[PDB]
Amino acid sequence: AQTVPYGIPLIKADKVQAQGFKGANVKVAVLDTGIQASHPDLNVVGGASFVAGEAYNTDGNGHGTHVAGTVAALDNTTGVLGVAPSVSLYAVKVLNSSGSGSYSGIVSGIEWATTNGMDVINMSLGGASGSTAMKQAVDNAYARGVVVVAAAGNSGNSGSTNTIGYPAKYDSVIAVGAVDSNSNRASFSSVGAELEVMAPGAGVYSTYPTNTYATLNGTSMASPHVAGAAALILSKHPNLSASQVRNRLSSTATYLGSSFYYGKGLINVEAAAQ
Ligand SMILES: [Ca+2]
Ligand SMILES: [Ca+2]
Repeated sequence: AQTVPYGIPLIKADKVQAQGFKGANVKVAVLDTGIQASHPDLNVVGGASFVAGEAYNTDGNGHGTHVAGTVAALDNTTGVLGVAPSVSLYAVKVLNSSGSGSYSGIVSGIEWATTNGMDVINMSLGGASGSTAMKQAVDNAYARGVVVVAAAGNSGNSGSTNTIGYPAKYDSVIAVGAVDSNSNRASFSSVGAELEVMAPGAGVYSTYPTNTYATLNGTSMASPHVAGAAALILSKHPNLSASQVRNRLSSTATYLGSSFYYGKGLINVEAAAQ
C-alpha cells in the first residue's frame, strides 16, 4: 500500500496531481548526500558527484534519499508519494555520508545542474556562512532560468536576529521555512528578512535507505516540498520563467503572520498553479 504523507495534502499537491499535472518532463536536481537510486519508490535518471570517492546513486547518510522522496517518490501502490511524482530526478552528491562537503563541491554541483538543464535545484543544505563563489553559482543558475530552492535554516529565532542560512539568504534563492502537521511554524525554523515561504518540515515521512521509509524534521524537509511544487507548476505551465514560478508560490501562499517569521506563509500549489 502507498501512504500519502501529510505534507502533500497540506500544500494541496494532491489537488494538482488530480488535475493530471505531476511534474512530467521537469528536471529537478537534489543537491545533497546522494540518493539511493535502487530504492523501489524512486527513479533517479542521472546525476553527478563532487564528493571524492563517493558515487551519487548511493546515499550513506539518508538525508538526500529522504529529500528526494519528498520531491518525487513514485505514485504506485508502494511506500510514499512525492509532491511531483513524475519529475525527472537527478542526484547531485555534494555532501558525504557524514552530511558535510566542501563549498567548492557544492558550487560544482550547482554549476552541473545549470549546465545540464535542470529546471529546479533543491539545496536542503547550508550554513551560517556564504562565499562569493556560492553566490555567483546560484545567481547564475537563477539568471539562466533555474528555480533555486533552499532550506532557510534550523537556527530558530532570538529577538530580532536574522538567522537565515546560506544559500537561502541569497536573493536568487527561495528561502523555505518549516511548519508542522498543524501548519504551525516549527520552533527550529530560521527567521529574517529573506524568509520567503513556509512548507511542511516537522515529522516528514519519506523514502530512506535501504529500501525503507523514515521520519525527519528540518527546514531541509520543507525545501523539497517547494521544489516539488515548482515542478508541478512547470509541468502545467512549461513556458514560465523562474521568477514567474517563484512569484506564483509566494503570491498565493496562505498568510501565517509577519514575514520575518513566516515569509508570505504556507505554499498552496493548487492556487499557485491556477
Ligand atoms: Ca510510492
Ligand atoms: Ca540555505
